[PDB]
Amino acid sequence: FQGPTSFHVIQTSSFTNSTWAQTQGSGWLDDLQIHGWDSDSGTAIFLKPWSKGNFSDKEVAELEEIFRVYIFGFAREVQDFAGDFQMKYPFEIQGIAGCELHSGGAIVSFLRGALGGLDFLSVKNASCVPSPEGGSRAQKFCALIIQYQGIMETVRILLYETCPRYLLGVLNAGKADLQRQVKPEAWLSSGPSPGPGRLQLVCHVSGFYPKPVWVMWMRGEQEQQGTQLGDILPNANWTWYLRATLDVADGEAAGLSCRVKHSSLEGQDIILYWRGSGLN
Amino acid sequence: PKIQRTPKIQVYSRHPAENGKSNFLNCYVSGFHPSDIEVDLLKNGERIEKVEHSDLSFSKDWSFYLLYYTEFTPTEKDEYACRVNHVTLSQPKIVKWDRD
Ligand SMILES: *[C@@H]1O[C@H](CO[C@@H]2O[C@@H](C)[C@@H](O)[C@@H](O)[C@@H]2O)[C@@H](O[C@@H]2O[C@H](CO)[C@@H](O[C@@H]3O[C@H](CO[C@H]4O[C@H](CO)[C@@H](O)[C@H](O)[C@@H]4O)[C@@H](O)[C@H](O[C@H]4O[C@H](CO)[C@@H](O)[C@H](O)[C@@H]4O)[C@@H]3O)[C@H](O)[C@H]2NC(C)=O)[C@H](O[C@@H]2O[C@@H](C)[C@@H](O)[C@@H](O)[C@@H]2O)[C@H]1NC(C)=O
Ligand SMILES: CC/C=C\C/C=C\CCCCCCCC/C=C\C/C=C\C/C=C\CCCCCCC(=O)O[C@H](COC(=O)CCCCCCCCCCC)COP(=O)(O)OCC[N+](C)(C)C
Ligand SMILES: *[C@@H]1O[C@H](CO[C@@H]2O[C@@H](C)[C@@H](O)[C@@H](O)[C@@H]2O)[C@@H](O[C@@H]2O[C@H](CO)[C@@H](O[C@@H]3O[C@H](CO)[C@@H](O)[C@H](O)[C@@H]3O)[C@H](O)[C@H]2NC(C)=O)[C@H](O[C@@H]2O[C@@H](C)[C@@H](O)[C@@H](O)[C@@H]2O)[C@H]1NC(C)=O
Ligand SMILES: CCCC/C=C/CCCCCCCCCC(=O)O
Ligand code: NA
Repeated sequence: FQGPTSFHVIQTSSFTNSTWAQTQGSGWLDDLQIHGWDSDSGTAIFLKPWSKGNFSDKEVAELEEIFRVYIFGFAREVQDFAGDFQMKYPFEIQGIAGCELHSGGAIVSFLRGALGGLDFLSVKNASCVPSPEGGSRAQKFCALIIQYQGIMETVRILLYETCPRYLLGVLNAGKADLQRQVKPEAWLSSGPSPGPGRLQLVCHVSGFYPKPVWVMWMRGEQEQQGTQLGDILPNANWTWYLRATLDVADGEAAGLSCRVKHSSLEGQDIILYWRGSGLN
Repeated sequence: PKIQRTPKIQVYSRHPAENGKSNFLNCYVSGFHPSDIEVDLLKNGERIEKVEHSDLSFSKDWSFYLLYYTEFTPTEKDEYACRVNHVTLSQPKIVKWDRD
């Protein structure tokens, strides 16, 4: 099946000083957002009609409560231990936790935390694992968090029992959107390159869903290995934009074409042909 | 938890530009740390009011990213840009949209 294979929640907690911290959070299927976290209310925002998956309203509310309590307690505890942990304000903590469905059906769970934009800890086999970048501060943290009643057991349940059933339930509930096929549009442009008598050709591909795509500069059947792919960039409303570029000598651009393959095209690749002397 | 990252600013239209035809202008701001940031889209140097943006997210290396966008109709002479301020920037950085 196509479309996203993972669900995860993220956290960004920004600590301004000893008395002021704020947290942003959200839930995601790969890079598609399906939950917001509303700090006005301490509740989740369900961005799609199927965003609750197959969970009951009661279970959804219980999880909102867990996250509400966690977000509040996390900042308080971090402020309380910032002295003992030799923390200098301001600092920002990030977290990601979730699970992913692999080829062959296994679901693998993960939890990672960061401080200052660098890895700090992870959870592996339901234990807190300090990351080397986190140094002795990370080791102190893991040694601390296991002393808190119920936290690691709640984390274990969420990661290894709740997340896999939620992932499966929401992949199914959202399949009409998650496995939809949207045909990309493609166009060519050109521009200068610093090489004497060389230019850069650009093949633009935009509006395709799902994310996997194949774009290559071609000479007939010959794939031009000099093709360079840009970043795959988002559009609003779940499609992407990608450019493929080729640096070529002036008198050798004739004969080039751009070929796009995508799951939505049902075998009919897009082929654009580069024409010379400003013939578009 | 010490080195800041300056944002990467990429400005692109949803569809190939055609003067007089409605389009969408995207600004993807990425690679930055910390998360505090201010982003505007500009028309002819003036702040566009009706601009939507994504909730905060970050990439595998913990760098934050945001998508800002607005409906716009490109014309021959109008100029559009993405203006970003961040602690790593001495003054707002302006990246102009370049259809070619
Ligand atoms: C939300 O959806 C989840 C996924 O549902 C499936 O997929 C979706 C897309 C739809 O197509 C659904 O129709 C479909 O059910 C639900 O989770 C799944 O629930 C089922 C039970 O309904 C459960 O199946 C059981 O599995 C155990 C074995 O599990 C162990 O071993 C497997 C490998 O073999 C391993 O993967 C597991 O992790 C465990 O280690 C099995 O013993 C059960 O057999 C018993 O019951 C069946 C009838 O169901 C009967 O024929 C047998 O004879 C025997 O008595 C049964 O097959 C799935 O394992 C589970 N999937 C996951 C990933 O957890 C989810 O259901 C709820 O959670 C479940 C964990 C379970 O408690 C259910 O009772 C719950 O209603 C559903 N709802 C919610 C709220 O999450
Ligand atoms: C981050 C989320 C943000 C936004 C989420 C956005 C959207 C969510 C939408 C929800 C609907 C969709 C449902 C889908 C969810 C399914 C699976 C989730 C996947 C992964 C989650 C795994 C881990 C999450 C990480 C969170 C860990 C919290 C565990 C915990 O238990 O913590 C607090 C107790 O708060 C504390 O004090 C904590 C203080 C200590 C801080 C250190 C903890 C660091 C953890 C790192 C592990 C090593 C819980 O409270 P409870 O007792 O369980 O119930 C409250 C007590 N009651 C009953 C009296 C009120
Ligand atoms: C920790 O920071 C808090 C937040 O400060 C604000 O946010 C950060 C992100 C940054 O932008 C700062 O530049 C901002 O000031 C501090 O709380 C804030 O404190 C200021 C006063 O220093 C206060 O401003 C007042 O606001 C009222 C109306 O609300 C207005 O009438 C006044 O003219 C003045 O502008 C903020 O409201 C306040 N923000 C809050 C509480 O959310 C905090 O200061 C501590 O809290 C306040 C309530 C006072 O008691 C301060 O004396 C006290 O120190 C900072 N704490 C420390 C220890 O540094
Ligand atoms: C969405 C759930 C993701 C899990 C996130 C975990 C955060 C790890 C950062 C650990 C804290 C770093 C500094 C400790 C300060 C202190 O305690 O004194
Ligand atoms: Na974002």
